[PDB]
Amino acid sequence: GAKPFGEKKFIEIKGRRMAYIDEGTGDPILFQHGNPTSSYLWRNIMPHCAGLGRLIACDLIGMGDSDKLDPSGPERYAYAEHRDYLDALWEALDLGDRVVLVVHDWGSALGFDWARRHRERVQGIAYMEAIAMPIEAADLPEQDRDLFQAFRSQAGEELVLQDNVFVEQVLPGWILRPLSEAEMAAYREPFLAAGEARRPTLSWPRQLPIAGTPADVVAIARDYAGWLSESPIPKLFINAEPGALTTGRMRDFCRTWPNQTEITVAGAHFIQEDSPDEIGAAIAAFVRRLRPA
Ligand SMILES: [Ca+2]
Ligand SMILES: [Cl-]
Repeated sequence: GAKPFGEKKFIEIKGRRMAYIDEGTGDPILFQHGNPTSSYLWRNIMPHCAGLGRLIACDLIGMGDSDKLDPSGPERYAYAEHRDYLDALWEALDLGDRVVLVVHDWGSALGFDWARRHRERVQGIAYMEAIAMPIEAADLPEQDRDLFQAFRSQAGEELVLQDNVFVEQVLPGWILRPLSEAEMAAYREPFLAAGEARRPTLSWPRQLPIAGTPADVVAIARDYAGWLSESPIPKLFINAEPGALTTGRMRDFCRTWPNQTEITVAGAHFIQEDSPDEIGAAIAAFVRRLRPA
């Protein structure tokens, strides 16, 4: 299905509208997307969890239906800034102390870090295709390595701001099946305008903690990595075959984490588009185990 889940609501955070879905009552279950998606990514997964809590999915600043930052440029949309907006949004949504996080891609970096800073508020973490630790160049898939190194160079502006490569190539290229015209449309929407409307999709791969740089994200991911491998918080690892980002060393490291159940589903990076029913079912079962009634 191409239909979004829920109705978008909006909240002004530091003078900017942020968009989010919030359905149901009870302890929250937060779904957090990464690059270059939005809450739309979760549309066929969130229904599986209906009645198990308050289902929330936020659009990160500059993505989905949330506002762009003004002014925009190469210093905007770094990890730190996204973190500031999302922290403040999660505050304003009145989440309580029994939060289940469901995370993907940069959503995992954000969610893992937040969970670390608020560990007594977290009831469970489900993650998939996540940035679970700092990596090296060799840990990127062979076929995508050189393109990501290009984004991280001066060639990135032309590739992403003019040609929109992250949306038009990386996104479809990391989904096993072809998207319908309506599904592409929804992912394209926030990035139709060339220029700074696309800055978020370029700023993100420039934040990837690769070979020690950028150093502040390295250190954040190094901190949450250590913590997660030592945390008794229950965890659901949704492993993808063949996967993309959570493979190799990162996958071995994730499997060392305590109090973790694991399932494996078909997919590359955007696995929600390939096996949404398996993922949704597993998340639901996980949340049911943590919230017997
Ligand atoms: Ca302007
Ligand atoms: Cl990225």
